[PDB]
Amino acid sequence: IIIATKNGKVRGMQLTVFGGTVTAFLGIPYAQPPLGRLRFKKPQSLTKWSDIWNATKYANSCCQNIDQSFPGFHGSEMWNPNTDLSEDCLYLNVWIPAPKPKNATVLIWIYGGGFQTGTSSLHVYDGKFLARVERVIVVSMNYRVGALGFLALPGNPEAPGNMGLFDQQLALQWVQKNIAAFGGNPKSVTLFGESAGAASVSLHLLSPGSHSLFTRAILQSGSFNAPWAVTSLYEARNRTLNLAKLTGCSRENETEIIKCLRNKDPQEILLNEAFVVPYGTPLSVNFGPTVDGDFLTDMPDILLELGQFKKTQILVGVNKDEGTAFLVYGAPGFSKDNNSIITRKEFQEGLKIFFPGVSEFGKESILFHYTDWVDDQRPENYREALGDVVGDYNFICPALEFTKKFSEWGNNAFFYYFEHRSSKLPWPEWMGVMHGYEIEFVFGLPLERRDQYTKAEEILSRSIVKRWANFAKYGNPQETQNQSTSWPVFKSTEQKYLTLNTESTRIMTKLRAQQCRFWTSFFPKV
Ligand SMILES: *[C@@H]1O[C@H](CO[C@@H]2O[C@@H](C)[C@@H](O)[C@@H](O)[C@@H]2O)[C@@H](O[C@@H]2O[C@H](CO)[C@@H](O)[C@H](O)[C@H]2NC(C)=O)[C@H](O)[C@H]1NC(C)=O
Ligand SMILES: *[C@@H]1O[C@H](CO[C@@H]2O[C@@H](C)[C@@H](O)[C@@H](O)[C@@H]2O)[C@@H](O[C@@H]2O[C@H](CO)[C@@H](O)[C@H](O)[C@H]2NC(C)=O)[C@H](O)[C@H]1NC(C)=O
Ligand SMILES: CCCC[NH2+][C@@H](Cc1c[nH]c2ccccc12)C(=O)NCCC1CCCCCC1
Ligand SMILES: *[C@@H]1O[C@H](CO[C@@H]2O[C@@H](C)[C@@H](O)[C@@H](O)[C@@H]2O)[C@@H](O)[C@H](O)[C@H]1NC(C)=O
Ligand SMILES: *[C@@H]1O[C@H](CO)[C@@H](O)[C@H](O)[C@H]1NC(C)=O
Ligand SMILES: *[C@@H]1O[C@H](CO)[C@@H](O)[C@H](O)[C@H]1NC(C)=O
Ligand SMILES: *[C@@H]1O[C@H](CO)[C@@H](O)[C@H](O)[C@H]1NC(C)=O
Repeated sequence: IIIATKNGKVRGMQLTVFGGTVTAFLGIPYAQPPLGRLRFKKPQSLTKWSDIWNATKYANSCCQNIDQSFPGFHGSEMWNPNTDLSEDCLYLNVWIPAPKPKNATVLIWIYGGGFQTGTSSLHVYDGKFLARVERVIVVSMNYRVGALGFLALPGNPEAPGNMGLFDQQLALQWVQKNIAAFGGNPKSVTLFGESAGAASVSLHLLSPGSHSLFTRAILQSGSFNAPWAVTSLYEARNRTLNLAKLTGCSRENETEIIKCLRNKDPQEILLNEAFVVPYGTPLSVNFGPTVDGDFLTDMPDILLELGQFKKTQILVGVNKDEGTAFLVYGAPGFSKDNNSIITRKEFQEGLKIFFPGVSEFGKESILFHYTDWVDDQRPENYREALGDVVGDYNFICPALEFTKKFSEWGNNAFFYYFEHRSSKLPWPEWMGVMHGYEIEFVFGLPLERRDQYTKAEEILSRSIVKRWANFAKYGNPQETQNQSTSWPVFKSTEQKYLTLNTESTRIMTKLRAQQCRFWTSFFPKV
């Protein structure tokens, strides 16, 4: 119940899971609270305590704007913070099997949310099922988001950028120093994350400071080369300066700008985040990772291309309908409450929403490549084309290109295509297999028979959980016992991938080949 860590004792709590027990330590601090003069700085190391820290409830979530697009609606509100917001939010959680394991492999979760939102306490990130079923240790941390986590004046230690990535890194360090006391093996640590959390995982593969802090990596629906994931230094300074003007903090001393921003209340900073860009989209990442010369030593596309990254195994994948969720956050003619049949002209207006700074030629080229119909008279043609545009550009083609370029330097990579739509999905059926809705299967929520998933979903989640655990423990995402399809390595020539669904698991090749040639080779030119 009580574990001695290098900064003090912590008390956990026992949970009953599937006729067994899991010990949970919720809300262990891993850094000094980044308050006052510490706002916008890299996280500082923790000073010891002599009490017993009671880690028996989730801690505060980091300050963030909330999704208010659909009040009362579970599909959006399940992603909203479920603990108090506070700048005092640098805490982590640990789930361990009971009895205490001897040398357990460790899975560290990094949540997503566009680098502007998210928290480790969400129901769909509950690590107790993985600890119970696979006898791994699960760790998750809160990290700063939005301008409080990623505001940048590159070079200036008062606001250097990437602070939220250094939060993640300091939690990785905490696991290295402390997890053996919990029965974990610090030499067998796998990072996993989704969307911006997966982009974060991919940046830890690039950052020399993270290379000794983990073993292997899992990237669900994200990678740093996605178009939303990295902010240019030009964009970053324009956005910091715009925030200053919107808050009355414009100065000529850049350090004086930061000191003035340090006296604003968190809510004043949050209120102005959306407006630091002239044209926002549903995928806007107003404050995100930058090339800071510290966490990130060079433009990450260069590092990837030239093989400058941790050499290890990776597991990467995407969902069938990544793009559909974003359509109801601004595209005309779309609604979660009807079937969103749109016209050609609405499609064209939708491209303006999603590609505001793109030339007319660029937008025509998207239309040309996505509107060559198998049948001109299917009413859902344009609705489905816009979702695929958004998903292929923002998630699928960057994930495949990351996997290709990473595998070219000699490491085993495994790619999946998740195509099962949750029987409980609160969003409409036209949105299909949405962004974020593989997470509950990875965390084993359908293994709880009391919670209304189908039997086929229980079996799918059980197999995914085993494959993820075998990847973390052994570097190989096989399910070896139940006559399962073998998961081949992804190589840049054959490009084999595994489909995940309740019916038939299949080996396929060259996912989205035609679409990704457009996005990866042509579209970056316009
Ligand atoms: C870089 O920032 C300038 C300034 O942005 C404006 O002021 C901010 C405080 C915020 O309120 C933004 O929403 C404003 O747009 C941008 O310049 C503006 O650009 C728009 C359209 O491009 C134009 O209508 C405004 O008149 C411009 N305002 C000024 C003062 O020049 C600029 O577009 C931003 N982006 C880039 C890439 O430079
Ligand atoms: C699907 O709904 C959208 C959104 O309209 C809102 O939601 C509806 C469910 C209903 O409550 C409406 O009263 C709401 O306004 C519809 O888009 C609207 O379409 C009308 C006419 O084309 C137009 O007046 C609005 O500007 C549109 N809203 C936008 C673009 O945001 C859409 O027409 C509906 N589609 C179908 C097939 O029913
Ligand atoms: C301040 C509240 C949210 C801030 N607006 C953006 C920020 C953002 C969140 N995830 C992102 C991935 C890439 C780029 C940006 C983002 C936004 O929510 N888009 C819609 C997200 C949907 C939610 C409904 C169903 C779940 C799928 C994801
Ligand atoms: C830490 O917790 C100690 C014991 O708390 C026990 O567990 C919690 C969940 C409650 O059920 C409580 O009634 C139990 O006794 C306390 O004795 C101690 O004061 C706590 N420390 C602080 C700083 O609050
Ligand atoms: C855990 O395993 C590692 C190798 O992965 C080994 O070096 C270490 O000594 C082990 N610790 C134990 C068994 O306590
Ligand atoms: C103002 O800028 C100078 C460098 O131009 C810097 O040394 C100084 O610290 C800044 N002012 C304050 C109060 O920090
Ligand atoms: C393998 O199949 C059995 C049923 O024969 C099932 O109970 C078990 O959970 C399966 N294991 C995995 C890892 O899927």
